[PDB]
Amino acid sequence: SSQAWQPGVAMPNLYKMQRMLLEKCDLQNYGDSATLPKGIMMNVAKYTQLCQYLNTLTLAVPYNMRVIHFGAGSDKGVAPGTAVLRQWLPTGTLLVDSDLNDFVSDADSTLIGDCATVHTANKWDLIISDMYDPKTKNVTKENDSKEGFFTYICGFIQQKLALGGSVAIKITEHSWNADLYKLMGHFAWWTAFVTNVNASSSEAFLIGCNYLGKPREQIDGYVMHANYIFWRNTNPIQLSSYSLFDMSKFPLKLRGTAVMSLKEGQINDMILSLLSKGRLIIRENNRVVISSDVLVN
Amino acid sequence: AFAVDAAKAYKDYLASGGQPITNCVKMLCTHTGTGQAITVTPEANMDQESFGGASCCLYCRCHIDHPNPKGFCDLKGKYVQIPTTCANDPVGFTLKNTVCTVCGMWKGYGCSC
Ligand SMILES: NC[C@@H](CC[C@H](N)C(=O)O)C[C@H]1O[C@@H](n2cnc3c(N)ncnc32)[C@H](O)[C@@H]1O
Ligand SMILES: [Zn+2]
Ligand SMILES: [Zn+2]
Repeated sequence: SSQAWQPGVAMPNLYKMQRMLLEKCDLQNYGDSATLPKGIMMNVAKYTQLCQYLNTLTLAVPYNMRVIHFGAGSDKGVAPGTAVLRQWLPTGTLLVDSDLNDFVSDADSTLIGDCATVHTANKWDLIISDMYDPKTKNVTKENDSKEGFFTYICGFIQQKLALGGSVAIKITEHSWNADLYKLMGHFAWWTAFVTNVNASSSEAFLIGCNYLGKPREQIDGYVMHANYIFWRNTNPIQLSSYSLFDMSKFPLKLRGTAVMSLKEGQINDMILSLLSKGRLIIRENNRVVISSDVLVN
Repeated sequence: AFAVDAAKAYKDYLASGGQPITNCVKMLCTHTGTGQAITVTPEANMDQESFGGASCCLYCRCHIDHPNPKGFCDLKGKYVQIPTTCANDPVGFTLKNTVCTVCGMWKGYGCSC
């Protein structure tokens, strides 16, 4: 297993192309825990390896980059993931995070409440979601597509994600959405990434890369999640904290990616090509305005 | 004329044998950094640990107002460097100690001025 020195393992293309039936996910390493560096949280290690992997992809990194982080608060009351993001992202990058429960964050702005209440005027370059429903841990049924915050995320991506932008959305065996998988086909490239520290878990980050605003690929969500489960079942991943010990190359390289404002009729194959290569961002350059809806009763 | 003082409250708590505030967010870094007290990215040297600023702030963690007219926080949004020996209580360290203005280091720790 040479994968131990990588930040994690990404779902191989051949597994994406299959057609499989959804099975129960039984992991060989289930219950095992990676050995973390002294005094390091799981969430810090997990987010570190996620960013370390994102450095290997082609991401548009414009000046005044806009990143939004959903489900950033922990049960401890802090925001470990946000901290890693801020470290990783270029200095001056506007970072907004949100969670259902109150928490303390290093982000530029923090919204407390259900994600469905969150509204933003502008668009975003990068979207990160660690959101997980604890009620998913209770299985009273088969494993089917999940609504809730997954419904909001798909809407937020289609509406509020700038072209060329990227997303990382946390999923598990029982926490997943079919439309989110179908939405991955609206990106130039996509994968399911599993961190080496959390490898004992069915958890992965669905990663859209360079959003094209339209499907370049048709993806069945139910089939693809079955493919993901099949990959995890037949490919045990060795728990590794190894990549955490080299932080030298960690920060996200600032590419000064161009930001243009185009109508949807102005987007040609030439523009779509620039997007796919991570060399272009299409959105408004205006000021960032966010709000959280408050129900009165 | 009444104001709740947490600074004194936490200091006296520690002296009572109280368990220091935990779950401060420690960052993975090279530990090759400049070693300055408060910075935009983790600057920790070999002798330091780098933490998320907000998690080390007593006023942030206790959900109370900051001791100043503006209510500004010099921790949140930044990263603070705690000496490895004092790293067991990052909140207490930042509270008790002071940052040198000219060289940006901690007063008494790493400050040669
Ligand atoms: N342990 C994981 C945990 C924290 C992430 C990790 N600790 C981290 O560092 O980012 C996931 C977060 O998802 C939130 N969440 C779940 N459902 C919703 C929802 N519908 N709307 C908003 N937030 C939600 C929930 O409040 C929880 O704090
Ligand atoms: Zn503070
Ligand atoms: Zn000095």
